[PDB]
Amino acid sequence: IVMTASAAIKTPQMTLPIWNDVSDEQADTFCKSISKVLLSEVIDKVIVTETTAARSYVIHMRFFDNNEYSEEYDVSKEELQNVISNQFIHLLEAAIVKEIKKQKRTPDIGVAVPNSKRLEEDNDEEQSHKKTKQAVSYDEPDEDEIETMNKVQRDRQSAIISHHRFITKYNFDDESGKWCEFKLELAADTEKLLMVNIVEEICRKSIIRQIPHIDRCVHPEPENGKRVLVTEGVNFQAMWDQEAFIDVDGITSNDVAAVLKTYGVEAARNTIVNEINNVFSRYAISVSFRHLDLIADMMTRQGTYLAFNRQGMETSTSSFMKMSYE
Amino acid sequence: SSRHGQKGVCSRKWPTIDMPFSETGIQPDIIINPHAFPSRMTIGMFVESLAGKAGAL
Amino acid sequence: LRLTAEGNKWRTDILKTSVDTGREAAAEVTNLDKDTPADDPELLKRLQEILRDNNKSGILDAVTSSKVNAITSQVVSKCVPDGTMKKFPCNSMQAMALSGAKGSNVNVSQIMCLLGQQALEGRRVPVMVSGKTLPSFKPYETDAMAGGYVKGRFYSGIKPQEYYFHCMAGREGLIDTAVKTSRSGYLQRCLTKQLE
Amino acid sequence: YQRLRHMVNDKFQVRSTGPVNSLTMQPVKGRKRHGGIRVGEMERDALIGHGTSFLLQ
Amino acid sequence: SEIEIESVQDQPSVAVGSFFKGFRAPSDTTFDLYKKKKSEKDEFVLHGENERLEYEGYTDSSSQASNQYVVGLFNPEKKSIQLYKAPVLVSKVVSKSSKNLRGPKIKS
Amino acid sequence: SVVGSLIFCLDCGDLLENPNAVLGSNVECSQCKAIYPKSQFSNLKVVTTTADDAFPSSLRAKKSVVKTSLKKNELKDGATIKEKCPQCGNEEMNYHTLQLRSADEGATVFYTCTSCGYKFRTNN
Amino acid sequence: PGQARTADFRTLERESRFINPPKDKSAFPLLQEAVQPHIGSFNALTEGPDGGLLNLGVKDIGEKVIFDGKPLNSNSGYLGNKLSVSVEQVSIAKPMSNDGVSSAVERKVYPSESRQRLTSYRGKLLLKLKWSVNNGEENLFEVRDCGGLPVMLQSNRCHLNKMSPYELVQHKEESDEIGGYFIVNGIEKLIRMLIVQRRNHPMAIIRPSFANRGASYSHYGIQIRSVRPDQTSQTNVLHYLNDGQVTFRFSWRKNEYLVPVVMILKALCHTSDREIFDGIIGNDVKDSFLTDRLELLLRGFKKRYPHLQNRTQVLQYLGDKFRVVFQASPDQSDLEVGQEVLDRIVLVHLGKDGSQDKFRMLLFMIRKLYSLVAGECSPDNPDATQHQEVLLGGFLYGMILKEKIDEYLQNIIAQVRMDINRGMAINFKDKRYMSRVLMRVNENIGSKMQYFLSTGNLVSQSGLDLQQVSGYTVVAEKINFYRFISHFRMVHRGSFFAQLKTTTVRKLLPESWGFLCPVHTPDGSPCGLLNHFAHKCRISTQQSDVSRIPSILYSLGVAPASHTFAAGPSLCCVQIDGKIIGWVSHEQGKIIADTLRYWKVEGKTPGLPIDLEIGYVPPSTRGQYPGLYLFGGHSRMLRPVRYLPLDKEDIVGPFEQVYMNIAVTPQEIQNNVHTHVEFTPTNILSILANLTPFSDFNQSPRNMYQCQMGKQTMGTPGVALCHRSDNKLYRLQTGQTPIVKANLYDDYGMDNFPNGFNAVVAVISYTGYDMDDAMIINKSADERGFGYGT
Amino acid sequence: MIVPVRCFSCGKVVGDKWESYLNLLQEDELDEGTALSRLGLKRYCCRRMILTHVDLIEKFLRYNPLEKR
Amino acid sequence: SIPDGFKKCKHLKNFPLNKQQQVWLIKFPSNVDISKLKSLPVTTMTIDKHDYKIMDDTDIESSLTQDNLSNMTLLVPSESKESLKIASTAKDNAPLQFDKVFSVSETAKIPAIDYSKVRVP
Amino acid sequence: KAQGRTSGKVPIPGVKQALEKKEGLFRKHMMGKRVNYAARSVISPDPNI
Ligand SMILES: [Zn+2]
Ligand SMILES: [Zn+2]
Ligand SMILES: [Zn+2]
Repeated sequence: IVMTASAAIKTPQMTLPIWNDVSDEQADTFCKSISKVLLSEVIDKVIVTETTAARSYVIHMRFFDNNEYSEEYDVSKEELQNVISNQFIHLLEAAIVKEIKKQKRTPDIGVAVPNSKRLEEDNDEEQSHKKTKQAVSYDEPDEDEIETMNKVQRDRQSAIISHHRFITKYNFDDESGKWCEFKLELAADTEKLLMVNIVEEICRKSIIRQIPHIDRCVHPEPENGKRVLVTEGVNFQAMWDQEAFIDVDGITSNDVAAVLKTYGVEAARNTIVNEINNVFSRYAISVSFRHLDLIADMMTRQGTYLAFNRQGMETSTSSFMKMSYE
Repeated sequence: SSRHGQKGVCSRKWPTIDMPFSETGIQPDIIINPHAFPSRMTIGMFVESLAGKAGAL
Repeated sequence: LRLTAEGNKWRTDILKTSVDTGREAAAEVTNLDKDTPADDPELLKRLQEILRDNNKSGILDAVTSSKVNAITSQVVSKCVPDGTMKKFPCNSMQAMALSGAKGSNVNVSQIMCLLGQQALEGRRVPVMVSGKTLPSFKPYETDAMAGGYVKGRFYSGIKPQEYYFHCMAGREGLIDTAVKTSRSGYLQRCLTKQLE
Repeated sequence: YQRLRHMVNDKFQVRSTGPVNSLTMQPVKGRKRHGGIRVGEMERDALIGHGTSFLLQ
Repeated sequence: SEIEIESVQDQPSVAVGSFFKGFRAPSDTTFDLYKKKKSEKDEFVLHGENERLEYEGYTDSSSQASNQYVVGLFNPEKKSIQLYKAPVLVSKVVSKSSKNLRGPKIKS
Repeated sequence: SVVGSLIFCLDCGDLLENPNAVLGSNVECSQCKAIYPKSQFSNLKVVTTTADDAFPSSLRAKKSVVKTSLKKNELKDGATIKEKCPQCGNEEMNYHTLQLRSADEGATVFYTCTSCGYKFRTNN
Repeated sequence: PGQARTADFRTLERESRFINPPKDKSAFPLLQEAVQPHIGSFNALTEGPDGGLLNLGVKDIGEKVIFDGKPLNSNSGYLGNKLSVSVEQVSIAKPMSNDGVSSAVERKVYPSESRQRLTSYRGKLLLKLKWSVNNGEENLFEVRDCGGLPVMLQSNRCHLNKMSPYELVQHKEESDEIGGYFIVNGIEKLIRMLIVQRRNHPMAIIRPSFANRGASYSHYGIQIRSVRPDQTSQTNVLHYLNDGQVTFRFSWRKNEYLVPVVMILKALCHTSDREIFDGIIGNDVKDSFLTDRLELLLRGFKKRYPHLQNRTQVLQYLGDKFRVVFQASPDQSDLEVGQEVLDRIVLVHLGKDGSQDKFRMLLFMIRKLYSLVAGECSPDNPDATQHQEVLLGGFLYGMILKEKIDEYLQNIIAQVRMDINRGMAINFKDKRYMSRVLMRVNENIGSKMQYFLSTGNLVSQSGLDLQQVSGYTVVAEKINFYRFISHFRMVHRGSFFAQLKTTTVRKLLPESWGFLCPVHTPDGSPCGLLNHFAHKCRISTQQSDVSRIPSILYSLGVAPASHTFAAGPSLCCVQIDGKIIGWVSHEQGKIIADTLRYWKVEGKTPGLPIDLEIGYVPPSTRGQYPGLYLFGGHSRMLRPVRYLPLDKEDIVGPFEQVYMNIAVTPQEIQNNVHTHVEFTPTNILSILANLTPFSDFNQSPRNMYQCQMGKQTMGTPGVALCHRSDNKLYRLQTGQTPIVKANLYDDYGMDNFPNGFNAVVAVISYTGYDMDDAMIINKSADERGFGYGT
Repeated sequence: MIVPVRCFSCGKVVGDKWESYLNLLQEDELDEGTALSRLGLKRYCCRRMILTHVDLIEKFLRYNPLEKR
Repeated sequence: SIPDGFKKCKHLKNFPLNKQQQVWLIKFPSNVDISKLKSLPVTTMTIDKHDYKIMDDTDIESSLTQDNLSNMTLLVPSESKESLKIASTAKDNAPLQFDKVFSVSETAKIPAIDYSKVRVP
Repeated sequence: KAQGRTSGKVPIPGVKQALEKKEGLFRKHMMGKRVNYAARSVISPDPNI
């Protein structure tokens, strides 16, 4: 907050207050609907059958039961089919091409792959030093701070075959949503692939659903009688569409720079105050808002989000003060 | 320090006429403060205290 | 630091109710009948499953800890102050805790009643690949003691097993200050130099 | 009881005036040679925080 | 339960070779067995030959100090078995084709 | 010879080449010069499946026989003790103990108010 | 009566012993036992049935070769006359001194003299140099003075060795002088014990670092630390890459090299693809996961290396690619250099004659690797004592020493090359030339060892298989005796694992029980990293004779590996010191383990020593990879425990203990559960931890803190102080025996170094000056001598 | 090192009592508490001084730089 | 290339091959005179009053669930008694596989713990 | 901005390096200073002042 004023903080969050007519069950469902869902999450098992005109792989995906994954992730069999048809196969063929490539680009064998004394001091020995020391300044930054600063089907199959490099058959359990199966034929000369494993990797990347920037939404216990949802990730405009479940006027965020961009400097100022106060409140440390307001007013003195680092300091009218900083 | 991690810094060399004195007419060589105990729970020192007196007797 | 004879009876009577606690907790986390034997083939198979997975082991630890902790609270609630040989104000150990001079009710209770569950970063006591938490416990023991529940108290001493586990708990905070220490100095300099 | 050895160069020091360094004419570092005591950046900030400009001066 | 021992052969009769799994040799192939009398232990060496393969085999010096091996013929329409002593030889198959292939002393 | 998808030479022990990469109509062992008719080693299948733990998920976890999640109730961190909550006035609080900084100082006690949730530590 | 041991002051026994130092043997054997890993390991350099570790090491170095370039004049690819240099025999003399010229005959030097002169306590290091012209045609020998080599006190090269207490006193040494340290420029330095990976056992590793060798690399590996008879080690690693490849990684001259594992397989033996296949897969051919990677492995070796069909051809390939890396002479064929790479680097514990054993073992590793990748087995934790062993000071000394001799032989060759390039007249067969060459070569190996002891700096051209370059020696601080003794029982992992920002290396683990003390670690920053052994834990300094174990195993139904092709965790692989002996079922494997233990302890089976580690690892579900691992090597942590079927002492290591049911007290023994019980729980504590009175009544950090205070007290540094010229000594004038004592205080002879006094202590608030841990001392007590020191 | 002259707490002379105390344990074969009493050491202050003395000096004395060993 | 001391096995004795008959491999301790036995079980057995244990190590020499996974191949005297042929039975020259492999090995009876002497109050 | 001298020796500080040595002239000798008329000691408790 204070030292980097990061646009990219480690755990960005929005807090969404929910209307009273939204029951607790509806809230829980709503969370599932805006949370990211990967293809692997709904797959129970993948079975791959390989045979040897060319070398062929039959990839059969067994999902969990339709009712189970709808309930768990709010995912429809249509959404599921849709991801396999589009972004999954693409990624898989992509991965395959890249691996076939590798089988042609040749290890070369005989060529090589290209203070602790004080760390050994116990706390008594270390304090014997610190006790006599007359410090020049505050502590030098640690390593962290340094690092920083069947015809609907028949045709859908042909549609898929013509949009891809290796597929020869394709079918989806359109009725019950329990499986998907398709067949890849690769060139006869191609030497063996760990196809099941290539497939595993692409599954864990394939995104069934996802709101841009949002990962998981969660329903925590009503803190102070404020009924609220909490998202890993920030996207205000997307939330502006859920007016039916949440009071958009009371959405708040972790992320000072997001708030700045969407709501302006005064909003961002408040967010800084609250966020710094949240830091101390968790450790039961009490710090007057009078200090916090000043720190935040300072940070926003140019209508922006200025850190207490080189850049913020660089504006100062005093050259002697800068000369004595860095 | 005793052998129970109760380390102390000498604050005064207290005149023996000014020390507390026992029914036995003895003055303590060392004073340790009772408030040095409830946070550290060196109950083994209390045991050593009895055992050592009983041994000397 | 002494309980009365009446109080020491209270203590051991309540402590005797922890005897089955670990097994009840195991049967609950493994989703078996509440009265499942501690050496039941299925129970041991499921415990071994639990051992291999960090999240699952976490559950077993949290649930078992919660139960044994309730026992601990019962013992303390009954014995301090009602079971103490000397009462406040004559009892200096209590008086220091109550008056804010030094110590705490927690510290008094670990002297007079029991140390309690030894806790390491929210979990209990580490388990070897063999499923034993120490050479003296059999694989998948469900005794709370085998998971670092210490019924001993500083007054009457702690067993070798409890002692060892209690070393773990003691060392924990010191290891944490050695590795997980963030300094605040650079931050202070930068605030003051700009706000001076 | 165990008596613990000194691990530290404890010895006190006081300076009214004394040897200064050639370039800055500020008190040398010393003790064994009447060096001055450092008022560093942290103590500067404290003196500003008090509003005590003459103490700082 | 109970099994009667019809006969026990003390003399070289059959031999046992471990090559690898699924091992076979062409129809013709024939194996010459050899024997040395070292102490009160019997050492064996195997040498076989066909048109384009060699076969060799030795008895493990270490195991034969404490293991004795015996092949048995079993008659289940009887409680009887016929035991013959046999050496177990550690054996390889060598290709005559590539056996003597060899690079130059040094690629300087 | 045959061990599904791998075929070893009968004569020497070498792995024969995969038929569909040999220009002729027969396969020859590059080791001992044995000859094998290409028509013998046809359309052998191998079946691989994803490992059970390959796709961790909320659903996969429920497929387990043991507890894989905690409810809100069982979340009581630590034993309880009489200690007035400074925030709400409550009589009970939950507690934990640690040793911090050095082995010279007294234990640190971490309190969590049972009803109001306020957390604080104490070195005294 | 006939009871349990109660406390005694031993007033008469003590005071008489002070006056009459024993003329036969020391009264405190436990104290000599504590320093045994140092004296033992140093002694191993020159003892043993085979000339010692130095002579073994110098044999392993072998020859260094050069040609003179002369013609013969013929058709010819002749290189001139050949010079082969090697060291044949190492020797170490005890410290003597010929006071001046005439070599006015030698006289012994005792360490007190070294202390007073503020120099080093050293013996003459002699090397028998073999200088061989033309492959034996004419070979010259000369014994060379390679300097003064600092010698370990109380070792088989120290003059105090075998002296009674009485004689030690007559020679100005402490009555019960422990030794184990070196004296260098008046300073007492010791080489501190290091924790390293257990010998000759293939660990399954999951380590993030493995993933960063390339995008193709996974985090799965197999890591084996093989060690040679001379005690130097060589680590091999298998990596599993995601595309199915399995690479073999080794280290040479501080560089890392990668070789496809199949190539090392086909270079060890004549072999066929099916043999490799059987070696890894065994019977598990319906395992799709396994057969597929194995097809990748085999098909990949063909098609990358189609012209390598012979075992000879594979060796030539390697030799060609590594002849520069391995500094091969111009007369060494590609074929030879290939063998040399194998001998020097691949599974070196199995030796030059064990190509067949290296083969089976390498196959075993590959399968275990596949087992790990599949999740079939769990990874082995290298931070647990279960998988550790202890690098001892004497062994480390030996390793460095072997390197300096290797550098020495290279220097000679270096000098001869300079002569050749300068056009100097050179006759290898002339002894005046041999002596002129050696005149210009730095032969002062001794002083290089001194540098090591003095600075703790590791200077070598291989890393010796260690992760750091400094901190190897340390001053044997004599602040008081408690601190002194502690030094010799201290062990750490090394500065490398200290900067790493996880807690796991610092956590106290169950697998340490009985081996490392749970109390005696510092607070502050080295907390958890510097540890001390439990007082009854021993460290092996010899290799036990296991030559007869294979036959015992065979007789118990172990199927000999030479004719048995098996693989994977469906059955029990049986190993001794990293050599596969054969295969049994798991059920029989356990019975064998139990039988071996019973026979071992009974003591009536020849060839089967009490100290054999019986590492039986049962089958499990996703646990540690199973098998029966027997160890009998150097550097092992061993401790006494009590075996219940007989009633005798058994000896146990940290690897086997993980699966052992050992009751803490006889009262707590359960039927059909415990096979052993402890002699007493006090066995699990260190010396200092054992001395803290009523420790089971203190919160743990206090007992921890006491170990720190005890080492920081003004007490008794020693009694022979008048023959010392130490930098700084602290001395309490008048100590007392404690009234409250641990019985072990008597057993370690602690009255010889009084460390405190019995105060009258009152727990009272009274002066007002004693808050915040401040304390009061009685002014008259002080004035009467209380706590006075110098 | 050598017997202290006075008891640290009492002030009572104790230094004349070491050689006799040893002779009591040795010759008269008494236990420690009986012998201490016979020398007049009543307060536990004073009993402690002789009971727990370590005559370390007798060790120091064996290193005498002024005589040919 | 015959090594030192070995002479070719000249006259090979006879080997009568063929619910049908079975071929077994059996390991005995080298110190056991096999030429004088009688019994054999299908557990435990004693030979010369000393007791041993018979184990069915067939799953180590071969696979129980799948064919052709045998480590060992049997070699019988050929039609001259001066050499050996791979033993077959299949009228296909498919090498004989051992029907069973048995290991007769040593056994020890480990004493029971005496809890009276050992588990003391 | 100078070419490294006689490979070894380590460079001699120029004016820039004099002003910027460690914390630098500004921080070490202007924002903070060693002073006259002051003392340092171990502290001890006293309830009587
Ligand atoms: Zn072939
Ligand atoms: Zn509250
Ligand atoms: Zn007295």
